[PDB]
Amino acid sequence: MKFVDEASILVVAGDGGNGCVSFRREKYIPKGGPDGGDGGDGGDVWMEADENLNTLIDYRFEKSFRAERGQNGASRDCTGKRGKDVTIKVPVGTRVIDQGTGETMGDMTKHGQRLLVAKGGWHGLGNTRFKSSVNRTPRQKTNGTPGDKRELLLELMLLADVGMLGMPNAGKSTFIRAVSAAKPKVADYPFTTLVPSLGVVRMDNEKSFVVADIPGLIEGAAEGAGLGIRFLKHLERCRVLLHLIDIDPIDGTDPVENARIIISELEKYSQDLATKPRWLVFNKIDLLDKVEAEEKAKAIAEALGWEDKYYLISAASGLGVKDLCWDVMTFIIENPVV
Amino acid sequence: SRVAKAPVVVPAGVDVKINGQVITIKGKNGELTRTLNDAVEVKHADNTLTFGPRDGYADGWAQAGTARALLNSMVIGVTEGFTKKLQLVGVGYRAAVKGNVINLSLGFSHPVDHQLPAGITAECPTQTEIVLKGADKQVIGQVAADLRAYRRPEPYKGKGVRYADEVVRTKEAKKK
Amino acid sequence: AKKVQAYVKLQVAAGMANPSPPVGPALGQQGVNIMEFCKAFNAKTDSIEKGLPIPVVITVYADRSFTFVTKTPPAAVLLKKAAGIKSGSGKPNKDKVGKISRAQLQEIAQTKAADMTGADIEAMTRSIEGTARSMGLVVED
Amino acid sequence: QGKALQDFVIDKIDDLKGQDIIALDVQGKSSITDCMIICTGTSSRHVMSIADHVVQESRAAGLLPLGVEGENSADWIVVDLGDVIVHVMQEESRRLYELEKL
RNA sequence: CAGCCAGGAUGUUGGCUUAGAAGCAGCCAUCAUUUAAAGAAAGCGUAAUAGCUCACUGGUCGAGUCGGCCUGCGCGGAAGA
Repeated sequence: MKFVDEASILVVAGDGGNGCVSFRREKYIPKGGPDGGDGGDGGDVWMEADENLNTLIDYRFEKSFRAERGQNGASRDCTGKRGKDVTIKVPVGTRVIDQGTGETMGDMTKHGQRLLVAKGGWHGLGNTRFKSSVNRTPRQKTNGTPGDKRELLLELMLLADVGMLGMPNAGKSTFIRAVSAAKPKVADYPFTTLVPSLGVVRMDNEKSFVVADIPGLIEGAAEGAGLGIRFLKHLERCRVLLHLIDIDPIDGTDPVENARIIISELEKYSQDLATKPRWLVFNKIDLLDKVEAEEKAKAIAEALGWEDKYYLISAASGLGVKDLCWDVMTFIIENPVV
Repeated sequence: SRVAKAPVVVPAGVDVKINGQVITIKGKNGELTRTLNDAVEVKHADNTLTFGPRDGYADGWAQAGTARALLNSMVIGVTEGFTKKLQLVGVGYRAAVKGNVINLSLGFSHPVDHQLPAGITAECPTQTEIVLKGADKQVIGQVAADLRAYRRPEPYKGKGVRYADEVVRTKEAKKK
Repeated sequence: AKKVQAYVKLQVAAGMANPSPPVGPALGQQGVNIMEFCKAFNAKTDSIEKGLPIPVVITVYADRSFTFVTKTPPAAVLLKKAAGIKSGSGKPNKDKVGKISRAQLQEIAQTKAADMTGADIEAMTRSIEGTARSMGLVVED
Repeated sequence: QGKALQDFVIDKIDDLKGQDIIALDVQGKSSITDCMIICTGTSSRHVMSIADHVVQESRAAGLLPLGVEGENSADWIVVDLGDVIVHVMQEESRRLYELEKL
């Protein structure tokens, strides 16, 4: 229902504590043992996953995260305290990119598992750790090593198994207004969609059908009324993808003859994501003849070159939506990762 | 200061009785009295009411100008009264008035009964509206505030009890 | 031009066929039909010429149909099909982008049926050029 | 109130797809309960959800449940109706425990 | 001076190296036709039509009012066993 923002974070790993140089000559004897032992290991920045959050708005406001430095050594061999581990809570479905080696180090897929993105420092050593008889005056110290200086670029993808790509306001948001709980703003005025939204369908226990809807765009890398292309990166991870084309629009572009462009638009990103399999479904049939649409759907599907099993569903009134309800499960449960 | 320089006009049939620093404003629609701050001089002229400061007081005109403001508000209460409108917005929010008690079902685990003062009454034109009626602005303002404090309007959907003139801005936090 | 109820006007052209990408169904949703764009709107525009955009008010109170009257088309399009270049600025004010003539836009600006402010001819002569020579043109009036 | 409650249990347990229902009589072997009902749920959420139904129906039947065990783990969930104890739990763990021999 | 009742318009969705930008971080001249005045422009801000306010002007009660400098004495800054 609300906006989405993605940004990059600057995180610094805490450097280890510094060794202390001091001596133990308390009251009467000037010549006594040294004081000052270990320092303190620097803090470790962890990557905490929360299913309670979905956005990264809280990252541009505070961009620098400072892990606490290891406490320095003190007298009477009082070793320093280890730096506390600051944990950054991130919505599930984030990628990590490092400046320089700009690759993906980890994928946020399972909630409640922690990742280490900044190795802490190492504590220093005081004079007590270095006390000797060769020097006869132990006063040397070792500084703490600097922490792992890594900069993270965060890319977000929402947790959804079924995607939604199609023509502007062609029924993508109307399909969400089905038995799915989520109900975005849906009508027949222009595009009407400014927020990616996902809903669920409850069929039986321990059966998930999370489906997400994202804003679509027309004529490839072009925008109609202010909507950018950044809504696409929420896609391109879902395990199953479906596609719909509006039929007989009042003022829209001609039939699927134009949708041949859409394939190029999907190929436009980098590689069409290795040509992921597509499923075609129709929408807005109740305004035409069902008996006539049967020949229409068969002819229009063979027109583009798609010789697979398509779906003819009028989701505006929720008619014939059940056939798509069960066949998607057979694709999901029977085809796990291998 | 100069506000007190302009006398306040009182209608016909209302009697003003002054016994020093206490003023009596008996009227058609109320029975109330209020006392001054000992720093204001009041005179009973023709059908107006003038005010002035007192010698030896540093505040002087500042307190005198307040006398016109409060006493003017007392004129409307004893003649037509002051009306305040409260509306309840949201599902499951029901309001009703039983005698001198308003029963509020504000989504709590128990119902809320508010004891209004002697000279304040409420009516229920509909189930989601409370019409506060009174003759003194001070008492009617607080009882509306006391009623508003139970279910202070949250700033995201406007849900709660709100004033008629008051508008509550809605903002989005944790954008998705 | 009376009061509230949201007078609106959206257009890209009147010669073409109500495009979806640029404006779409935003030409009326609170009592304005989308199929009536070629029923009564195309009653006097289709008989003269189809080459210019046209604003129009809606002015519907509670009726199913509309009861508005068309008016003049904008003068911001006369500089493209009747005065010169189509694309336009480029670099708006790094040089002398365009060219105009005093005799230009004299009879073209007088083809308006009835939308004036004052009946003086001299006063309205330089009213249109206010829209002009803001494009990066040169005036030789 | 002997025979009535299990019939009040068997009818409600079958309404939400309670498969492989067995009516047992542990009178004499155990001195803690009168009888127990054993049943299988298809999924963990199925066991968790059906646990709410029996508690809500029991609370609408006047009697107050004496205890529940389902907490962040749906493999084994049980509720109490006083004399009668029902065992809504997963098939996979049912083979590990005893059946019809307690 | 500040209050209160109004206008707050016409080219004008100003076109545009504008993906849209109708007043808004890009773009420009910054003019100009009717009036008592009202800005291609002040903002809260929608996905754009937007919803409303303000700048300037009219009327109303009527005599002080507007915002800058220097200086004495005053407040916060000023929490420990």
